[PDB]
Amino acid sequence: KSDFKFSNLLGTVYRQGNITFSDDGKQLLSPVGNRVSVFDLINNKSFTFEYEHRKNIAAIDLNKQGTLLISIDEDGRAILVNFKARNVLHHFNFKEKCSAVKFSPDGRLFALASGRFLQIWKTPDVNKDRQFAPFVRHRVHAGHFQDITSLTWSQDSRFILTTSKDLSAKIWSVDSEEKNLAATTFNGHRDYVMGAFFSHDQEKIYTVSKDGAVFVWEFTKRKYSWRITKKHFFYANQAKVKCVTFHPATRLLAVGFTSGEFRLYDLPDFTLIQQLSMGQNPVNTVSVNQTGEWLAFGSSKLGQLLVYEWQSESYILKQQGHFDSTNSLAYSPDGSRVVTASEDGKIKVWDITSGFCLATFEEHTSSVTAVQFAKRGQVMFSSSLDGTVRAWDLIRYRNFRTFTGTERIQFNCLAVDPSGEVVCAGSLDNFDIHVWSVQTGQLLDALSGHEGPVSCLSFSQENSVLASASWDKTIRIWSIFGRSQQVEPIEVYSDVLALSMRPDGKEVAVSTLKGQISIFNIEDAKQVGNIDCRKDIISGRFNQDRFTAKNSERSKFFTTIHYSFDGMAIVAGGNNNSICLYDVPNEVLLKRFIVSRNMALNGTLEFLNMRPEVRVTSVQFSPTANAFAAASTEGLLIYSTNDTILFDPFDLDVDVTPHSTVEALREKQFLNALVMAFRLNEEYLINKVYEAIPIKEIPLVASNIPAIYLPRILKFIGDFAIESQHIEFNLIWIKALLSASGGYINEHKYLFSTAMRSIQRFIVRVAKEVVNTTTDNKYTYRFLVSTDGSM
Amino acid sequence: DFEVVEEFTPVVLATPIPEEVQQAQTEIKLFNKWSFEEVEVKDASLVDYVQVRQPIFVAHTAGRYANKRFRKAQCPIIERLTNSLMMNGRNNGKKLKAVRIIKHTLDIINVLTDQNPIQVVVDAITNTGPREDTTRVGGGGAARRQAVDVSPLRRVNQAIALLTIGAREAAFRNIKTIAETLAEELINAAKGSSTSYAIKKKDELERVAKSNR
Amino acid sequence: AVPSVQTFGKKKSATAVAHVKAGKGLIKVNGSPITLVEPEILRFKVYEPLLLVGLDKFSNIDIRVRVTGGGHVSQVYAIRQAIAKGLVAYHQKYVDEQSKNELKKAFTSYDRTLLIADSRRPEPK
Amino acid sequence: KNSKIFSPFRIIGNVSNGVPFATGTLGSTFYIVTCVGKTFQIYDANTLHL
Amino acid sequence: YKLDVLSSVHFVPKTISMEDAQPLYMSNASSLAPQEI
Amino acid sequence: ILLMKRCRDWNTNAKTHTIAQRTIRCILMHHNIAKLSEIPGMVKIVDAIIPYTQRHFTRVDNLVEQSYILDYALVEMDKLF
Amino acid sequence: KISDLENKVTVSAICRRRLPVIMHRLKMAETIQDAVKFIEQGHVRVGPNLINDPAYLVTRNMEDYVTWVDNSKIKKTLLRYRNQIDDFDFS
Amino acid sequence: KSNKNFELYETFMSLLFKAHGDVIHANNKNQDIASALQNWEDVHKKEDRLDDLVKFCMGVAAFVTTA
Amino acid sequence: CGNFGFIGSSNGSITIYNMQSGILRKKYKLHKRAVTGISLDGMNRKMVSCGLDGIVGFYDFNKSTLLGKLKLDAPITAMVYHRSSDLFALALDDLSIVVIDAVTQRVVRQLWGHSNRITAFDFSPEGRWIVSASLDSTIRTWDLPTGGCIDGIIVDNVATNVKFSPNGDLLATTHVTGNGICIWTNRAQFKTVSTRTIDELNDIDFNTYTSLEQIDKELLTLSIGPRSKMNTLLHLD
Amino acid sequence: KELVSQKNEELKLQINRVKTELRSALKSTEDDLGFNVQGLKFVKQQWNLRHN
Repeated sequence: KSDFKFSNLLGTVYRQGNITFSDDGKQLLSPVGNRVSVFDLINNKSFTFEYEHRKNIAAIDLNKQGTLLISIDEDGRAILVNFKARNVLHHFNFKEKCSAVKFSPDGRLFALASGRFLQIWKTPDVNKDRQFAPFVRHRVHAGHFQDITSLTWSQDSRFILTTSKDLSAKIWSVDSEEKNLAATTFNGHRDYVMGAFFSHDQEKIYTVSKDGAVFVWEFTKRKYSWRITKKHFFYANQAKVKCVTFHPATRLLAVGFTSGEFRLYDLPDFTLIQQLSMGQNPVNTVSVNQTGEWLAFGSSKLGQLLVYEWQSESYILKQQGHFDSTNSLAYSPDGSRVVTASEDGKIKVWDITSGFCLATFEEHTSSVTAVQFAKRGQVMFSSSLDGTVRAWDLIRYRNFRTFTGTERIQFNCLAVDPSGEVVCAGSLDNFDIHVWSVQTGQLLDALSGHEGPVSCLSFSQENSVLASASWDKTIRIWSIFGRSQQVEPIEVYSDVLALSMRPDGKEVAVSTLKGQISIFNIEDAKQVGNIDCRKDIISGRFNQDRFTAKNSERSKFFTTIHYSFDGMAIVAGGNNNSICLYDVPNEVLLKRFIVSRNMALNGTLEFLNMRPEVRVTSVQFSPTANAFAAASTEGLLIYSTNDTILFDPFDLDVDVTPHSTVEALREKQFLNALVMAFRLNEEYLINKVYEAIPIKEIPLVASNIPAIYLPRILKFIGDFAIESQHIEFNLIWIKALLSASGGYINEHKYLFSTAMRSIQRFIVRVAKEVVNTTTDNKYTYRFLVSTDGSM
Repeated sequence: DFEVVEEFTPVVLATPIPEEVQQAQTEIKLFNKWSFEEVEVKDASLVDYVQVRQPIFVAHTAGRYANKRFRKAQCPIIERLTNSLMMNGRNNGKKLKAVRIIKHTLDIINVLTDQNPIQVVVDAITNTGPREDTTRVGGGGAARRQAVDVSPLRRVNQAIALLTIGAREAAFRNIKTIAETLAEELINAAKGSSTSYAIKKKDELERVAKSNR
Repeated sequence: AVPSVQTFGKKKSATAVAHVKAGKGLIKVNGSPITLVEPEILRFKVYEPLLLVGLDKFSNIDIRVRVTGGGHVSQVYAIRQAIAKGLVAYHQKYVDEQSKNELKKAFTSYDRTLLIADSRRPEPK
Repeated sequence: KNSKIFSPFRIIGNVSNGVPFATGTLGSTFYIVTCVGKTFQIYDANTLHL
Repeated sequence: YKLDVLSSVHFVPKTISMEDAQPLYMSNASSLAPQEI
Repeated sequence: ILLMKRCRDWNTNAKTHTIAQRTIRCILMHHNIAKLSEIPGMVKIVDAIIPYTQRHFTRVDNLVEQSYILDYALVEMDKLF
Repeated sequence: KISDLENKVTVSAICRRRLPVIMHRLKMAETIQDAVKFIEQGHVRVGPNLINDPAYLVTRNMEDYVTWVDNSKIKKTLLRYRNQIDDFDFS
Repeated sequence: KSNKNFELYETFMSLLFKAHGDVIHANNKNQDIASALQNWEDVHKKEDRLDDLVKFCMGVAAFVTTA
Repeated sequence: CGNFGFIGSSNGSITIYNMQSGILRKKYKLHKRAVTGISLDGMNRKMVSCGLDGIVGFYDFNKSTLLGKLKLDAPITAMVYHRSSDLFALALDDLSIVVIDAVTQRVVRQLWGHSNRITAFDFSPEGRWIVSASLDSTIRTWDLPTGGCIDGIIVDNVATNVKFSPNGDLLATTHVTGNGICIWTNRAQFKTVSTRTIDELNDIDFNTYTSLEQIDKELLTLSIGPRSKMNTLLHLD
Repeated sequence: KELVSQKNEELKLQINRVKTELRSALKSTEDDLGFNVQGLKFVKQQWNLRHN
């Protein structure tokens, strides 16, 4: 139930390193921060690998069979991963600095730029089992004078071109038996040579320099060896060559300069095919497809990534993260998209089924604080430190109100009632709670009441009470509607951060500064319980310390809380690198996740023998997806769950077996087979019996279903119907279900809430779109036949 | 069979605590005499407006029970009884006097008619509180009555006010005092005798409501 | 050198300082034992801090409580507050934290005015 | 006999059995090589990692 | 930048062209308010 | 084009709206399309016609979507007895 | 002040927002020579979070909440000398 | 006809119409394109059963959630 | 949660001590002979005692009552608990393995097969397999969903104890001889393996089910694949 | 919640009649609206195809 794996990573779409395509162009994998990510570019999706280096990552590749990746960090901690099942495989340590790695095209061997030398290793296998010492060093080469800046492989596995910062570009053979063929050293460029590539027919060797020279070495006469037959120049004014690649099978040379520009050429005649520019900050790495069509770029300063189809000059993805900022997030109450709000001062609207920033919102000057949706998730709000809060819609994607105080005061948090009328916000240095009407963008009232600065707000969802909470150790229940403005204070022991409210509107959870969580009833004012949470978070020993690693109350509190939509689990994170999640009725930790292991981040580990610092600033549960998002210093973190490999059944006994379910299905007792599979609660059995129930008895089974499996059935039908294909079968199942048992869920409204969100965002995301498309087709037919125009 | 042992030494503190107190530490009885267990409200529609689910030790739980609309329906019924009983011109803020006379009152309703005194006071409240009522409808100046109903909070409030002011009227200046006259009036209202001032006023109010309904 | 701990409690103007230390059971108010509290009808109001949890959590300690200021019933509320939060502080920092927040859950389940006081004054309507 | 789920990987916590371990030089790092029951291990002689 | 790095808790880092930051790919003035049109 | 100006005036309501939609229907199904395109200046008013009738289309679509609660009440009243 | 920011905002004012001299003007220490020792040992928070670098500029809206943490030796000995050590909330 | 990739065939047909359906409207009522898209709509007009289904289901879902 | 130690004696007295001071906290006394298996949920809400008179006690432990007392018909050597799926497995002395769940208290899986005393349990971390090593020198891997074996490794030495990794890739088995602890690597998380009973429908065999392309002809489908392809195709101008 | 629990064959026949005629009327006026908006968008798009 708390089997939260680390699935996706929205935000920071590329940080540092070299983007690489797969063996085909389907999977683009990128070196984000510590981990890596993989974007599936046809079945358009994304995931992020579960492993983690000990430092920042520096070079990635996967071999040409597509079945084995190796990533390698900034110092020599090689991670080797069996790619096709996402299991970490081997944990090697190369002894010194790595610059670039490259698999040979056959897959037997790989080559590594170890500073001034060059390493040549043969890979282990993936069909046989886990070895112990699987790396066999084939050969080292030590012919240079300075560090290697790149490698390229030949088409066959015979020759590599090592281009270095010393001005030689050297050709080196892979085996010593034919070493007398070509061990030569092409000099000649003015300053640093940053690339060297074979052609298709491997009789021509191009070498590209820093200043913008392209040299074409050829084996012609004046025994007779390796003259330079053609010289080309790029003629950028003060933009040196920053990255290069050369796909030989279509003769395409992509060169990105150090001023955000890239050009790309058909090389043997050297004609400029296409030239454009990305920004005012240098493109750091390039890559091509195996087949020349797709062509991806990664700029490292802002951290943005392009892909390019240059036959028809159009893109497929164009994303851009941030530079070390993610200050809040919010889901939509139909859980299909997620707003993040970034401390650089800009809003991004990702969608969780894709992994793409489908919208930026660049409006704010100063930093942003928090975001909050309202009214089923097509109106959102955003509060800044600039001095204003502002509305946005997610239909037109535009502002329509900019609420401000008349005083130029920043804000810290905000909230909005479900009946989308009033908007409250909470500041830092005027101690008040402002409310604006969202119908007419005016200040309704300066709703005062506290003695100090407020820190966290929430409106309810059933009575729409306000629950403010402030650093005078006080939370404050407000009722602002209907002639009253009723105030009721509740007084906690220590200082107070981080309020959240249960979605049934009956109680409110609040963190403290004395490492605790409390829950308060709000029609009463008594407590229910306090979860003590100051012994189970491990902050990191800073590199700027005299004290110890545990006793120092650095982040022994919880800066952000959220409830879950069933009402029991509470997820909580603070300025330390520990995400906890609890339940309320038993006051125990379900689980604790460390968020990261970057020793580049200062307070990360416990025993390290200014800086970027690990931090988690906003955590929320999904309204349907059974995932939770954290907003770390890295980016958005998505821990997802599943009905998969965990075998957590529901009152089975001796006779219910999957064999028994499938024989009851073939003996056609369909309701007994369905409850026999839902008692078992296993993924393939549920899916098999659900598909294999035919159509003429869906009323029978949906009427004689029990009254205790219904939220599980609704949740499964929704979370299978989103990414299913049988949309008329899903719609028949839902029609039968909430026609046969419609009143019962209406009298038991609350425990169906995390299912009825799902099958409603199943409808308004794919089914209504398909239905208005066939609506438009019917109307265009009816027009094109009913009218008559013969010019 | 089943057994759970938690304490092992005979716990006796260095100060001698009375045996009735360390007997009450097992289960909280009211005034260390009366269990809030086995008290049920024999009527419906006044549960969760009387409150006999919290065993207190003495009717002086001085929490804030009036700064909301309906949150004076959760402090317990005998604390509302002694607080409604405390008020007249001769006494305001004499709450320890009010507590000691409610102590004598429930003690002597035990010594007369032992059901248990909180059971007696709870079904006394249920039988006392009226069920239909009249209001002055406007009509421009005509003194026409009209029949309405009463919410359970109004029933409980008017029940404790009728019991208290009936004991006031029954020991204003005659032989007995407020303690034993609250005892006798409350056992009459608990039995349903129609001799107490409370059921006299309930029957009068329901009679005029029935008449000009 | 004994393990001592000191807590404060206050209703309207009365003040109660409580010294909980490892003893043998005795519980004192101005020297006089806890059986003799002055107003004689709120003696159970001062008992119920040491009656919600059982006397076996008081077998190992002894409590001396000085009380000045305030009226009668404000003094006895101050003593019950000092007794309760002194017991939970002694169990916070000298025996197990599970026993500490078990006591704290029991007190905040009875009523949280046994631990902290609503010490913020009125509403200007 | 032969398994189908679990392949045997490494006997750990065992450094010898009683067989005389041998030694040798891989250039710089002297390696000792020990016998444990059914398999053999190889240790370095500078750090005594394996 | 230099002011909030001095006065903040956490650190703060800072021809033919294109742009990676946009409101939407799909709508593109086919989503306008009818009152404004 | 005068009647089309009147239709564009009538279109931006919810009471005077179905009249405008059936007027533009009768014109559109009883005239020539190249005639309606090369009438001078008759795109500067149909570009104001189309978003209002799109908004009304989604509104009547949402209302006919909401009309299925009578179907739900019928299947529940059938399930009652 | 609008145009006379040319003359007053100098080193003696832009260093007056520093956490040692704000500490010394708040009389939380004897002098800067041990105020830097305290805030380098990591005893002093501002707002909710602890601050360790002794070059921090406490802003205008945070000067009110630059106070010692709970569970620290100096807070313990301050409350001991005042003899008000309410040991329920950790110190 | 076969009910497979229904959204893709609908968007192919709408792509056809808004790409160069102007010639279809122009020499409309020719026998060839008339009978061609006539049997196309004789197959297509069965495909409002899911229209009726979603207009049921979204309304009943909103009703049993809210009220 | 680490604040409670549980001790099961040779006279039925199970004592529950607090941990970080060592004082006794509570003492349950249900059995009349010795106690062999004690465990407790993650929620601190259901604890299980399992004594070799043959009886299993389900207690609440947040109150102090019991709320279940199942009897069985064999003595019990050992117990193990899978906390993530509220299940727990019992050795018996008619050589069966009985796994039962700590909510509904049924006898949910009865696993025969072994021929001598079993001496090692472990639940795999996903709760799909148990591994049992037994004094006929065998190691059998039971899949409790099908309630059947998968393989039996006949190891030459008798395997004393069998544990898993927290992330289910390693078996740590110690045998009766050999000083070291043998380590086994599974091929579990690399590929799905069959579910076929051994001695001496392929979808439910290999524990996966692909979705068929359509149910029948009159049931519509969508594009088998992505969903933004339709929007890109309708708006790509 | 009372309209379900009522027992009246006349009332449920009346509900069926009201339902089918109301949905016929609303689908008719939606037919008018959709046919108009698609014809008008064709008119505009072919004008722009002429001389955008």
